[PDB]
Amino acid sequence: QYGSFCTQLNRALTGIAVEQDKNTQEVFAQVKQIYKTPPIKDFGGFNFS
Amino acid sequence: QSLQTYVTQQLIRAAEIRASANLAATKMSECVLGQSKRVDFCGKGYHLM
Amino acid sequence: AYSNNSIAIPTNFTISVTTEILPVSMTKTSVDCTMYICGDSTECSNLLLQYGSFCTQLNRALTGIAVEQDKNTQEVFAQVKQIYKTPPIKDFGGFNFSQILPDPSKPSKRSFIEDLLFNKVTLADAGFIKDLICAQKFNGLTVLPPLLTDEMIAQYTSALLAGTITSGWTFGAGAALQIPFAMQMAYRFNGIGVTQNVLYENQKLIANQFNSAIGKIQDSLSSTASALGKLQDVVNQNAQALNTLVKQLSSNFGAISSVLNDILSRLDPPEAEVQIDRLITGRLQSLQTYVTQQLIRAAEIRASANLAATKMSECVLGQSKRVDFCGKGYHLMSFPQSAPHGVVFLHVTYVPAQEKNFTTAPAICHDGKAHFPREGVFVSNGTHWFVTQRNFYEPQIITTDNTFVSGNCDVVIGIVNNTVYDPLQPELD
Amino acid sequence: KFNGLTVLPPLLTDEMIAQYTSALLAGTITSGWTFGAGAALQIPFAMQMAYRFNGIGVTQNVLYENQKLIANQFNSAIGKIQDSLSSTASALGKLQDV
Amino acid sequence: KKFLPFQQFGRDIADTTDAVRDPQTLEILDITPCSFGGVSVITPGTNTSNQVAVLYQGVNCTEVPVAWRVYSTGSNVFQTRAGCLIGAEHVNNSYECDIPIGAGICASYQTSQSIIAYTMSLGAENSV
Ligand SMILES: *[C@@H]1O[C@H](CO)[C@@H](O[C@@H]2O[C@H](CO)[C@@H](O)[C@H](O)[C@H]2NC(C)=O)[C@H](O)[C@H]1NC(C)=O
Ligand SMILES: *[C@@H]1O[C@H](CO)[C@@H](O[C@@H]2O[C@H](CO)[C@@H](O)[C@H](O)[C@H]2NC(C)=O)[C@H](O)[C@H]1NC(C)=O
Ligand SMILES: *[C@@H]1O[C@H](CO)[C@@H](O[C@@H]2O[C@H](CO)[C@@H](O)[C@H](O)[C@H]2NC(C)=O)[C@H](O)[C@H]1NC(C)=O
Ligand SMILES: *[C@@H]1O[C@H](CO)[C@@H](O[C@@H]2O[C@H](CO)[C@@H](O)[C@H](O)[C@H]2NC(C)=O)[C@H](O)[C@H]1NC(C)=O
Ligand SMILES: *[C@@H]1O[C@H](CO)[C@@H](O)[C@H](O)[C@H]1NC(C)=O
Ligand SMILES: *[C@@H]1O[C@H](CO)[C@@H](O)[C@H](O)[C@H]1NC(C)=O
Ligand SMILES: *[C@@H]1O[C@H](CO)[C@@H](O)[C@H](O)[C@H]1NC(C)=O
Ligand SMILES: *[C@@H]1O[C@H](CO)[C@@H](O)[C@H](O)[C@H]1NC(C)=O
Ligand SMILES: *[C@@H]1O[C@H](CO)[C@@H](O)[C@H](O)[C@H]1NC(C)=O
Repeated sequence: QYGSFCTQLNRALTGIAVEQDKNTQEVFAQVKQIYKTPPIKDFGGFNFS
Repeated sequence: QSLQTYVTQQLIRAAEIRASANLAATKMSECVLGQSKRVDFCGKGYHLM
Repeated sequence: AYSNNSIAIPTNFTISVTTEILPVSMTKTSVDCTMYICGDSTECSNLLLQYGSFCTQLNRALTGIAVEQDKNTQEVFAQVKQIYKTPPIKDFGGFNFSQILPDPSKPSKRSFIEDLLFNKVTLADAGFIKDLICAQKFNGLTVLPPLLTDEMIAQYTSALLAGTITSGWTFGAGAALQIPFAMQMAYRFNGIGVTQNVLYENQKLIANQFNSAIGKIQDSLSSTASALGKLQDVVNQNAQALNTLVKQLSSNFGAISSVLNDILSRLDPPEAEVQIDRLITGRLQSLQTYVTQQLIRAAEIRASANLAATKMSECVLGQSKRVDFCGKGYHLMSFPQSAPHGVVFLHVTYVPAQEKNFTTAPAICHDGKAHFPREGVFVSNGTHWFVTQRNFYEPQIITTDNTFVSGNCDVVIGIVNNTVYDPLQPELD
Repeated sequence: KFNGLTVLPPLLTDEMIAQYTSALLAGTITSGWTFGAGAALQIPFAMQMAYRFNGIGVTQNVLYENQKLIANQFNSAIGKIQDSLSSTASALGKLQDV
Repeated sequence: KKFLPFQQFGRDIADTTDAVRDPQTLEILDITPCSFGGVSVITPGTNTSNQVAVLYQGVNCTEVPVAWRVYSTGSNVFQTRAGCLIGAEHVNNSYECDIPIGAGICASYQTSQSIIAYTMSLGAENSV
């Protein structure tokens, strides 16, 4: 007898849930080739291990 | 009534997280993929990498 | 292929044009309580006065949103306060701007691409003096017209383009100062680290690439459908919310009927009150939900509008150096266009290609002295040594005018032997 | 969970994110800032640091004559980061709050 | 509307009747709501003068005379895309906007003083 309160609530929560994955995609997917570092580590004396 | 309170506060928190995620995306794009000249955007001192 | 004495340098380049869409504003709406809740009923109104000031608050909230919209548009577009014009003669060095400049043969002087954009998006509720439209409107719901018509925003955009292409970045700092277009482009290469004689010797090539890129934008826009999703989403969300608000007038909330005139035309007052009160509670709750969600959406749109204002100031009126702020590549310049409820930027960018392999060294030992490059890098063609600039392969002999001396050659790791040619001695030779 | 409440899993697992991060570091240290503008172009590391001093107004001369000093300071700084992280507790307050 | 012989009403999305059949002469009548809208009062400051103009929003002018009434005598009634404006006179010049009325129209208080309504101006014109 109250109509559409529950479709509204579910709709809101779904919107939030999708926005989360959008956030992560934006932050991390800045490249679209997966580079690798060479096996030899002659970086001039700096050390990234 | 309890559900409505829950959903409203969740929407506000989601907005805050979105703002923070946009900031993090900008820092990834400008401090990591380049060399920044904006002061104190990427640490205290003169930025190298 | 990392190695400790190998470098790769590009030999050619490419001019790239890309697009970016941003929302700016949304639709202004107004709702009246005493009509939405107690339509045309005095008993209901006297019953509603017992809640005090809910309805005044609701109206204040909605008015605040409505004004903020016009503020948004004003900030984004009104960056100039003289209406520049482009000359009748179009000797722009070989570049062709025909598809983005205004067109007089239309009632609204919009360009070609702005027409495509205005046909792609299916707006509703234009608001001007007057379908779900009337069904909605008949219950206290109204739509207001914006302050800046659609023919003024086009004038603003055409002013910005005319200024940009006739004067450069000078009109954003003072009075507009003219300068030929080719020399403007030479300046904009010195901006990204490429010597300026590279343009004067590849001028036709660059012009052709720019024109072709614009053509591709044109057809890609004229064909594909889902380019402008970001704006359509705004429209859809507003329509949906308003629709559900109207539907909520059919519910009982526990009374005998959802029609107020039936409750009034059957029962006597002392029992009609018990029912009308239930209706009032339900409908009041419905308005509060509507208004809250509208406030949150308005906040989102404001954030996006501030971003668009920043991009206008920094990408169009100047040359940006922040990475990926105005496209992918090294930024050269940008152009604005208007779309229903938002803006579209076209970013022109430089991208290197055609790279090759060389061997390199950090310094040169000549006579117990170490020479370093003033600007550029040392490369080896296999047998000989040259200096070059870092972004475009162009080799030159090593002399004492493009290198400087510092110290002896006992401490640098990886220094090589060669000869450094003195320009004056051959004159004295 | 037993009253209508559920939690959904994220789309990107925790190994995909690590792959992305390793890609970014490998590109940065092998090619510089070029992989963010186009193709990746290789260049020795010491020369890339010389460029990055020219970026802040110090002559590139200064690096080549002070290379081991700089390398040692960088290594020591990384060491302090790791142990200070391995000791103190409240470094990551910002995330725990969420 | 072509009510089929067995039908009697027509309803709305909000459950309101919007067509009906006359119970004696069996013919179909549409029902439409009467007119409504807001009322906006445009005023310079009270410190400057005690005169005002009135805007009836979204209402074609004719229906204002149909339905205080010491103004609707007019002599300066004017029709804008935002509604029907009463108590202000139309000029042909263009100035910069002072009080925003809407749809590209603004109003101000100037010269023997009165309230004028005009089309706002974007700025001076210039050719490089
Ligand atoms: C380069 O990689 C690391 C760091 O320099 C060295 O391996 C370890 O690194 C820790 C870091 O605190 C240091 O204590 C030591 O140098 C190493 N620890 C142990 C237990 O061996 C590595 O030796 C460095 N050098 C090379 C050639 O890789
Ligand atoms: C520069 O030389 C390197 C080394 O020869 C080239 O990298 C090699 O390319 C071939 C062809 O794709 C591969 O089969 C080898 O595996 C690569 N070597 C390594 C270590 O990965 C590189 O292609 C050359 N640069 C250009 C622009 O051609
Ligand atoms: C700039 O490009 C436009 C293309 O959009 C050129 O206009 C076309 O010119 C050809 C040449 O005869 C005509 O066949 C087309 O019908 C024209 N298109 C339109 C839409 O008018 C224009 O000529 C170019 N500028 C210059 C100076 O040549
Ligand atoms: C740089 O790239 C351009 C584009 O590929 C080369 O110019 C093109 O050459 C091909 C074949 O001659 C043709 O498409 C045209 O002559 C050019 N294209 C355009 C759009 O003008 C150019 O030769 C390359 N640079 C060098 C030094 O080879
Ligand atoms: C370039 O290298 C070749 C050997 O591959 C050499 O013969 C030539 O002389 C070099 N360049 C010049 C200008 O001599
Ligand atoms: C580069 O690597 C080679 C590999 O043997 C090494 O001999 C040399 O010292 C390294 N450094 C240079 C060439 O500056
Ligand atoms: C305006 O009102 C009177 C003049 O009518 C004047 O004395 C007063 O100081 C003014 N106040 C303001 C706020 O302008
Ligand atoms: C106003 O109404 C008159 C007749 O009632 C009509 O002729 C006129 O077109 C209307 N104008 C507008 C703007 O609605
Ligand atoms: C003055 O305004 C009237 C209508 O108010 C219009 O018909 C006329 O063309 C205008 N004059 C000029 C010079 O614009």
